[PDB]
This record gives sequence, structure tokens and C-alpha cells, in this order.
Amino acid sequence: ATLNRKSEREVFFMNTQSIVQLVQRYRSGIRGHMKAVVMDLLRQYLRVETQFQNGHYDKCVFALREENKSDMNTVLNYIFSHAQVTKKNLLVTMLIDQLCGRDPTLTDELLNILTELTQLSKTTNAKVALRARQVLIASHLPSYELRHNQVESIF
Amino acid sequence: TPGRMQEKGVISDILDWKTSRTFFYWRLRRLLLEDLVKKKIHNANPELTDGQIQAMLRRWFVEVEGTVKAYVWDNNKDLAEWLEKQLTEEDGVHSVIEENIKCISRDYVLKQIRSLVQANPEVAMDSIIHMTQHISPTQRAEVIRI
Amino acid sequence: AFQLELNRMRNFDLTAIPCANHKMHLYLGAAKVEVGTEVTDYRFFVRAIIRHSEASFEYLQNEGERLLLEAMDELEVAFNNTNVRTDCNHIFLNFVPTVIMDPSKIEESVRSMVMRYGSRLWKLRVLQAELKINIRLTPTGKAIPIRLFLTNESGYYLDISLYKEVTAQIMFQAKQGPLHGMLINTPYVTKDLLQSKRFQAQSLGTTYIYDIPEMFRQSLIKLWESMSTQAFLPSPPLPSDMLTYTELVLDDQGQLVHMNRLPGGNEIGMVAWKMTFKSPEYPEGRDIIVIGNDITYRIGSFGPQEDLLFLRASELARAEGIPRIYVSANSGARIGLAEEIRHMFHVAWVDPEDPYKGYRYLYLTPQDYKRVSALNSVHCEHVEDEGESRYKITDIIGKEEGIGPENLRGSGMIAGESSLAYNEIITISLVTCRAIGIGAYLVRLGQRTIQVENSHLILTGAGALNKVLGREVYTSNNQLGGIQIMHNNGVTHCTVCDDFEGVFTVLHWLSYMPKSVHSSVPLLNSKDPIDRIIEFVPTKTPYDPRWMLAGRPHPTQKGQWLSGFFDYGSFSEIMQPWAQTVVVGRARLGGIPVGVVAVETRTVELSIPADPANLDSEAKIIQQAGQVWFPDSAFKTYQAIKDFNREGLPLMVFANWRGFSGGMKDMYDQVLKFGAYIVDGLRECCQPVLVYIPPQAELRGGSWVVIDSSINPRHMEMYADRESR
Amino acid sequence: GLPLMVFANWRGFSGGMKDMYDQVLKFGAYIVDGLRECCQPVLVYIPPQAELRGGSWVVIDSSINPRHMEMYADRESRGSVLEPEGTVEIKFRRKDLVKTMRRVDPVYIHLAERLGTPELSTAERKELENKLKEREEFLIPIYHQVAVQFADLHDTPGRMQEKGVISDILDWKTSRTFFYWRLRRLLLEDLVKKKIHNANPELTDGQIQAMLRRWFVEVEGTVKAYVWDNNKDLAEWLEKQLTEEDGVHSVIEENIKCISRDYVLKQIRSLVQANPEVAMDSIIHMTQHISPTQRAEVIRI
Repeated sequence: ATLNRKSEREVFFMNTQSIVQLVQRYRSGIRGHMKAVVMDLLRQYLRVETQFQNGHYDKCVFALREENKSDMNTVLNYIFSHAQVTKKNLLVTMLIDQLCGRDPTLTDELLNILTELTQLSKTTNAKVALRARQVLIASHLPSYELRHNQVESIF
Repeated sequence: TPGRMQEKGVISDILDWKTSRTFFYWRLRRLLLEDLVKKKIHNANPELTDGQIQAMLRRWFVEVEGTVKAYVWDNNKDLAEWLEKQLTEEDGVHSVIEENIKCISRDYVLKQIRSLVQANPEVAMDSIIHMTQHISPTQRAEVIRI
Repeated sequence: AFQLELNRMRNFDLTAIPCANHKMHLYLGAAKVEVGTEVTDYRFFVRAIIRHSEASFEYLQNEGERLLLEAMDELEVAFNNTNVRTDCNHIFLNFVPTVIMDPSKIEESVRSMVMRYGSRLWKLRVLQAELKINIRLTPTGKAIPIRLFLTNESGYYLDISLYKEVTAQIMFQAKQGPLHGMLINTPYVTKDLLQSKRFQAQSLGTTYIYDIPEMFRQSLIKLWESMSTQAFLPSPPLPSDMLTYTELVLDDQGQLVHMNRLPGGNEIGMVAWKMTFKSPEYPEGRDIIVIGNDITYRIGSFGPQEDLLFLRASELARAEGIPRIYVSANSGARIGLAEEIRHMFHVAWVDPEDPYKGYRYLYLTPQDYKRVSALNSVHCEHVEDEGESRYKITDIIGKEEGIGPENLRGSGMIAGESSLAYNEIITISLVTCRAIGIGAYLVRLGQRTIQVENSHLILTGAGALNKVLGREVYTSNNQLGGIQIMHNNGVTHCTVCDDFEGVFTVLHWLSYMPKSVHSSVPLLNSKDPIDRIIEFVPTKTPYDPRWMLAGRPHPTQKGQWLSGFFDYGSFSEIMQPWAQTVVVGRARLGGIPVGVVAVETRTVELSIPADPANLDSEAKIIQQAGQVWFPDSAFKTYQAIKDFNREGLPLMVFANWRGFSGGMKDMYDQVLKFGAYIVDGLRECCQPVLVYIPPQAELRGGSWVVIDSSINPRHMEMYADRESR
Repeated sequence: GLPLMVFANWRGFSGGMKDMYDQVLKFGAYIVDGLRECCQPVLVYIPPQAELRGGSWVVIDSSINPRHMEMYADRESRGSVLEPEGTVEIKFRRKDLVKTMRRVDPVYIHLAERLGTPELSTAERKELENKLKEREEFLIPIYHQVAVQFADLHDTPGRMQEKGVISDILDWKTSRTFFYWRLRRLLLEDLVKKKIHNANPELTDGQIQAMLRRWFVEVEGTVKAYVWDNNKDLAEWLEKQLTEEDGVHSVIEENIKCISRDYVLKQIRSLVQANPEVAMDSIIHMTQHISPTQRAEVIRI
């Protein structure tokens, strides 16, 4: 506030940035990252491969081609990416499994991505959709190992 | 003269009359927007001084729009468009910063209670029974767990 | 035959006109009046009955359409044959069968019905319709009547009142509905009251109180047309879709009740409504609360009920933060003496056979005292004097509510409330006929005053003061408070030639203002583009600064216009003739309203009128240098800054000051004090304040220092042109 | 932060052309804003033979800030919206002048008695009408004087008090002593309520008043209610509770403490309602120290 009026702040620039991105991750706790990183990465994968499929690989690649006709390298990393979906897909399971296993009572931004996520239209990403629903309810009533403690109790 | 005046800092710039209308128009509309948002921020957390708020808003801009674009703040037109493109989505897709504002607000309310309990820790139990009236089965388990 | 309810128009003199379809009986009605006056109303009445035996509605409909063309043919012959500007024509339809259906599609049906014929209605200028139709539900089979009554006044705006007919004296009972219940045999109200009060108002140079809303509508129309020049506007709305009002009314407990009642029903000298309408600046709609004196009720004095209406409506207004419009034309607080005592008090003369030897006290004989005494009317003491027993009046308490110090409590109450209100909400005041005393104070407290010619804004009348001085010093209260005083001293912001133009002007200022205090300023898409150049160029030579601001006519290629700084036609000055070395007002810059103050550079020669009271006083004429801050300039500046700030507007100052006036007189006149206050004002400023030093201007010493950005750095910015100093 | 003692005495604003043009109204309004923001007692006293009228009254009635304003009038003071001459001028026209003589003056009454006979000689008739104009017109001045007094007499304190706009009539000689004790308690009561309001700001001033009065009569007994109306005596009472440390007097202190706990509890309830997500985490920090027995209660539920 008192450093402001001069514009003598390029030392300050690399300290007000070096500090603001660290502090910006950390407001909502350890679940600031546990939300944020996986959620963004999820949309990263999701978005990529949702733009990826709207019909069939060839025609879709021509529509991709033509949205960014001049270059295809970002696209190629995309194309290259869905070549190994099954690799990707297992790891997708990994991500969801230990999130969805850890999580259960979360929030609108996520449930929003999930309802976005259910529309997913491909043979490899056929688990992920069923995962969307089974998770969304098993939220409401699970049988994982914590409520396995609860049923142990009931018994 | 104005050269000296500006150099010494009691005014921010020397203008030319002919382009004064457009200039002042764009700046004022965004000056006004800034006031409106800061009002929202102050409501979100009374402890911040207006000054700290100023810096904070700039920081949120630099955060959202990028370190590369700091200079844009001094471009009347571009920040105005940026400010407007936030208040458009109500009861729909929410902005990250809106989430942040509730979070700071959340943090502050929590601290208020923290201070309150600090003055009066003995009150907890009776407060707690009511506190448990929500989330309760999980909450019982974690307390018992610990 | 009684069932044709023919007594509800017995307040008439009606002539039987013969007609076919004798079911349908039409009478021509002449308002029955007393010998003192000659009749003014001449309404066409047609009252029918229909005993014609989903099926019913189509069947009914066909008979209705036929009846409408034939009926309007008959009334057409009546117009053609003789015309006397009929006004409140009545249609009565008695459906004596009993169909089964719901009420709100019935309500759409009666709109579609009355609507299908449009101009035809207006040519015949039909104003009143009553129907019945018996319904019940499919199991019950108990046909009940549901008297639907149509309500349309000037304008095609129609309020439909639908009920159920329920008992022991039968009662129209269904929402909110006008006449939530009254019995059925209501003899017909005579208009001549309305006309009578309108006559008193026009004869008082004003508008009848309940006609103002419609005065609003006409001004609004003029605005809708005029402002499209200035701004890009939507297609105007239909008059029918343009406005909704709801009367606000006191229950027994002085609690607000939303009421759709007939105009003229007020039992006190104060009226209020809430109105919401869509305007160029607020096309999605905006609301206000309007309070107004009714000068017809005791020249609009303020009793407790009036105070209470004002208060509680205002209180609600404050609750939501939206503006309060107060129409002031009055004689201040209600006054009275205990009439009950006036007519029975006695004077205890020193000598009755010679009164000029003085009197000792006032009193009541014991008989007269023993009954009023019981009623919290007076405080007395018994006395023996000259044999008789008398009751010395010590305090007069008074059975009449509203003529006592309670009026002060209520008044003070609203003083505090209103005082806070100015600091809390938007206040506006309109000066129509005369404001005396408390009305004036309230008007100033209202902080914004439009004043029609021949109105005046005064506390005490020229006559009263002339009497105090033993001669006719003054000739007109306007001398004290007319626009020639208040516009000339900056108390009044705008002046107008008549009531209509007053109202138009009100809305015109308002076209710049935020819907509520919680609400943002209304933004326009203006027709003056932003990337234009200003053609008029300020000069070292002095000039009317309105040319710099608003532009001027082009000297050569007329009728061109040297454009000013602001949007063509947007600057609407206020308080222009007081301290004319400076000019203050409101405008729009690219369609954003700001308030704006700039300073005249040529010396003003100011004329000061003579105080006729003071025999020394001659009308002085004073040179007031340009580019100088005087007391007046500073005060006008202070009020404008504060007031505009209280609207929530940004401020723009076009600074060009050589200095503060430092002479004996102006210093005596306290220029320093207002220098302190300007700062106070800015300290309370809450929105952007932009200062621009124009080319060839200068800013020196006192003038900069008292407006440095430090006082409210949060909100202020200052820029100077290269050609400034 | 001072109390104010105003010996209030203004008949109105001066209304001639020049000074009115010169804007006295503006500064009159401004005073109103100023007093409205006042936060401590203002005891206003209109002295004997004074009067305070219309605008000056309007802008200073205690109603604006009943919490802090109080008004007192000497028996010989007077006050109104409008001074007697302007009241009379409106409410003492010809009709009232003739009527009032017709009601009160014996000579005049008699004359009227003669004018009231049928079958009078036109001599006596014309003569009587003349007698009426002459008696009335010669007589007119005094009754106007009476009228203005008469009008002024409508504006008195008895009605004011009964109507609740004034608190008391004083007598100047001992008014000082009175005002001392009176003011002193205004200060003390105010002092305690500031402490309470600090304890719980949402509570309105009125109910807060009630709380103090109620705790006093309740504690000291319903039998002792009447004691409350003595300014001096309560002053002594309030101070001892406050002033006497570590006694059996920290009753009110405990009671206020109870409200503080309750209001705090309510705040927490409201916070969770707006922010239910906070519950779980709020306890953990809160529970970090509490009794082991209390730990047991969490386990039972």
C-alpha cells in the first residue's frame, strides 16, 4: 500500500509473485490442492478427450485440424494422448479411486464436473461414466472400509 | 508548470483536451466498478483496510489475467471489460474469486468463534450438542476415533 | 325484477330510451343535483338481464358478441342523435343462468372481451361495467353469484374485482381486491366532489392531488419521446404496460396496508402510493414511494394521522432504501383550539361593565364544567369569586386529537426520521403553490427543490413582517421565497413555469439516479459517441464555460454546433443564477451521469437587491471577479458536492482558480470556514471524484491545498492539462 | 463526549427578504443533522418568561433521539409550532371576534338581546345595528390582546406532559440541584447500558432499558418497585453493584455474563446455519482442552 505510488517494485514483483502463488494454493487447506490439482487435471483429460470425440477419429481429426488448421502439435499431443487411453484410463481409475475413496461429501464445482463427466462417449472411457454414478451414490451410502467399520459396529 | 507538478507526484498525468472525453469516460466507468467490487470485499471481511483492498484487487487481477498483463491495469478499456466479465454469472457458473471471497469470509467467521471460545472455553459442551445437530454420525465417529 | 339491481344508480335522473331486445333495458342518466348547481354528468346507462337457458360459454359468448354490436349500435345512434360528452357510461349484465367454471380464466376472458373492441370503446368512451354470473362446483350444485365488476378510469387501464357473494348483511367476498367487502345496494357516488376539489385546486393554481399520478404518466410520455433524442432507447412500452401503483393506507393501528381503493377516499390531508415503472434509464423497472400533501384537506396542514402516514410509509421506504418524493404545498402543522372550550369558556373581567379594566382569568360555570371536566379536556381549579363558583382553566388538554403538542411529537419524530433519511436515502421535494414553515424546512431537508413560478418557499409571510414593521414593506411572499429568491440564492435547484413541467423536470433529474441505495447508477447507451473531438476550444480570453462543457453554435456554418466536452444536450444546470462566477449541474459523459462543476473566468457583475425593510438598503450591484473563490461559490460548491455525493454520483471539477478571495469583506464572510467544510464533504465522499485543470487555467495556493488527494485518496484523482499552471 | 445543558429560547428564524435570501434556512437544517448524531444526554430547559416556537422547536424536539434528549420547562415558559399572533390571525377572524363579544361582553350581549326581538320599530332596528357596530369596533383592540394570550394558553406543559413529550416542570431556584442528580443518573444508566450494549450489540435500546429495570425490581423484590422512581436513590444503588468489588453484589455481573454466553451461542448457531461446513472443525480446535468428563459426554451421545 505504501510501496505502491512509485512503481519501484521489480524486486517486489518477484517477491509479490513468488509469495502470491504459494499463498494462493494454501487458503483452503491441504484440501486446497487435493481439490484443485486433481480437479483441474480431471478437466484437463476430460476436456481434451471430449473435444476429441464427436463422431469418429478421422472426421474428428479433420474438425480438430480445421479449428486450428495452421498447427497440429498441441493437437498431436492430444492425438498421441488418446492413442494410449487404456494406459490413461487405468490411471484415471487410480485418481478417482483414491479420491472418491477418500472424499465423500464434497461440493458443487465437483458434482458439476461429474455431471459433465457422465456424458462421456467411448469404449475405453466407459468405466469412468459408471464410476461417475456409482461414486455419486456410494457417496450417499457406501460400503468401503470406513463404513465397514460402521457395519462391524452394527453387527 | 505541469511537467514539474507531475514529476513531483501530486497529480498522476498530463492530458490533452481533445482526447479527454474518451479517456475520462473509460477510466471513470472502471473506477466505479472497482468501488462496487471493493464494497463486496469489505462486506466479505471487515478487517481489511481500503488500501489493502486496493492492492488485493490488483493482485487478483494479476493472478487471473497473468503477470504478463500487469501493465494492462493502466489501460482504461481492458480492465473495465475484465471487471464486467465477472458479475455477469449470478446463480450459475461461479467465478473462482467468488469462491475465494466466501473462503476468506469462512476463515474470518471461524476466527471469530475461535476468539470467542478463547474468552469462554467452558461453554463448548453445551454449544457442541447443538453443533452436532448437522453432520453428526461422522462427527461422532471422528471425535471417538481421536 | 328487483334482481336487476336498479337502486345502485338511484343517485341519478334517468330517461327511458326504447330499444329492441327488451331484456336489454337502456336508460340515459343525468346526475341529479340540487338547485344550487346545474348538472355536469350525463352518463349512458344500459342494464340487461339474460335468461337464455363449456357449452354455456360458447353459447353465452355468441349472445355477448351480438349484444355488443347491437348495443353499441344503439349507443351510437344516441351519440349521433345527441352528444353531451358522456363520461362514466354504465353497463350492467345479469347472467341469471348458473354455469360452472374457475375465476382467473374468466378474468382473461373479460380482458379479451373488453379488449377486442378498442377504439370503439373509446369513441363511445365507456368507463363502467358490472356483471354477474352464478357458479358453484360440480358436486355442490349450490349456485352462488360472483359479481365481477370492471374498473377503468381515464386510460384503458383496468382493474377487475372478482368476488363470491357471502353473508347477516350480504357482503362481496372473494388476493387483494378493491371493496374486499361492502353490501350490494350502494347508491351511486356523485363525481361532483371530484370536480369540486379540482376546482379548488385549479383556483389555487395547482393540480388535484389524485390526478398527479396521471400527471406523472403524461410527463413520462414527454420524457420517453424527448430522451430518445439524447439516448438510444427501446420501443416505448404500451401505456397499459408502463405503470403500476398501489395506494398505501393506515389500519386502525397506524400500520401500513396495501390498498386498491377509489381515489378521494382519504380521511386525512396526506396521500401515498408505491409506484413501479419501466423508464429509459430503468427499462426493467424502478420503484419509488410518493408522499404528498392534500391541500384540499385544510390547506394541507399536518395532523398526527398525516404525520403518521408520512412517517410509516417513509419508514418502509427506508427499510428498502429506495427514493422518497415529497410534494409540498402547505401551511404547516395542524393548528387548533379546543372548540368544546371555545364555545363555553368565560372571561373574568376586572369589571364587566367596563372590560378595558382588564380580566383576571378564564373559567366555566360549574354546570358546564362538571361534564367536559371528566373527559381529559382541561385541568381546572375551583374558585369562589363574587359569590359564584367558577372553574379556572389551568391547562387545556382537548378532546380533539391532532391540534396539540402531539403534533410536535409526531413532527419531531419525522424530523429525526427524515434527517436520518437524507443521510440514508434519496430525498426529493417539489414546490407547487406555497410552502410555509415546517413544510419549507422539510423541503430543504429534502435537499432538492424544483419550484414552479408563483410558488414560494418561506417560513413567514411578507404580510406578517409588514405588520411587525407597521407598514407594507413587502408585496409578495414570492419576494421572500419565490424562485427569484431561492433560485437566486441556490436554495432551489430548478425553476418551472407550471406543474406539469415541474414533474417532467423531476423525472429528468431522476433519469440519472440509482433505483435504491443498495443499487447501481442507471447506465445509458448514449447517442453522443466517445471518440469524437470537442470542437469548442477554451481560450485565455474569458468565455461562457458552458460553451466548453455543452458546446456552442458554430460562428460560420450555421446551424452547426461547436461541441462541448459533454454529451450534446445532457447538461442540465441547477442553481444557475446564484454566484454565477461558478456553474454547477449534472450531465452525462458517454451516457454515464456525473455531476459537474466548473468556474466562469470573466468577472461577474452581481446584483444584490435592496432590503426594503431597511431604509438604507438600496439594490447594490457588485463586481465579482472571475477565477476567484468567494463565499457563495464555495457554499454552492459544497452543497453540490455533498448532495451529489448523497445521490451516489461521481463528481467532476473543471478547475481554473487564480486564488481565494482574500479581501476584508470576503474574509469577514468566512471563506476559510467553507474551506474547512469542503474537506469535510470530500471526507464523506464515497465515489470517484475527478478534477481536471483545463488548458490556460491555473491553480494556486489555497485552491489546491484544500482539495489535495490525501483527504480521501481512496476515491479522488486529479489531472492537469499541459496548458495549465 | 459531554452532556449538554441548553437553556433553549428561540422564537423562530428572522424572515425578511435580504436575510432569507441570505440562507438562514440552510444552517438551521444543518444543526438538526448535528444533534441527531449526539450520543449523550442533552438536558434542555426553557427558562421562565421565555418561549420557543416553530422552527426552533421543530429542529430540537427530544423525539429525534429520545435515548439522549430530555426537555424541561419552567412554569412560566411557552412553546409551539406557531406563536400566538399567527394562531389568532388564523383562528381569530371577524366571526370569532363578534361571536366572542356576543358570548361574553354584558353590554354587547344586551344589545344582541334587543336585536333579537320580532316586530321592532325600524328606528330601534337601525339603531340597534348601529349600536352593534359601534360597541364592537370601539371594543375590538383589547379582545385581540386577550386572544393572543388565549392562543398562547393552548401551548402549555400540562398537556405536553400528559401527552408524554416532556418529562418535568422545574422551579429555577432548586432546578440546579435537581438537574445535577437527574443528569448524574442519566449518565450512570447510560454508562451501564453502554456496557450491556457492548456485551450484545443487536439488542435494542428499549428492551435493554427493560432488562435493567427488571433485574432491579426482581432482585430487590416486587415489593420494592416504587423505589425505582427516585433518581438519587437508584444512583446510589447502581454504583454499589458496580463499585463494590468481590461482594454479593456481582449479581447483575453474573446475569450479564449469562446473556453474553447466550448471545455468543446464538452467534454460533447463526454462523453454522449460514456456514454449516464449519461445525466439525470448530469443535476440534474448541475441544482441544475441555474436561475428560466432558469427553465422556461426547462419547455417550
